Amino acid sequence: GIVNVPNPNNTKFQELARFAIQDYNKKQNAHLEFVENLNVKEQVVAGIMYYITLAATDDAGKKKIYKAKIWVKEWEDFKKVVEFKLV
Repeated sequence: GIVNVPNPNNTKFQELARFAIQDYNKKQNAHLEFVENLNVKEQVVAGIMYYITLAATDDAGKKKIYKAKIWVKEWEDFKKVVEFKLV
């Protein structure tokens, strides 16, 4: 079950999306820039599974909506981007 996070562009979430954009830019040799999260949803798995929908600029500063699915286990300070794409 995926459920809505009520404060999705908070502190913690903007840092979860900035980490995925940095995972992405390093692995793709790309230059996306996070602007803002638009929505966050979550599923309980072996930890939590976050479906974040966000805006990033592509260098030309052109805005695009992306979606990252990141697996995180708080307790073992584990962050892992399972997917990243355009919506």
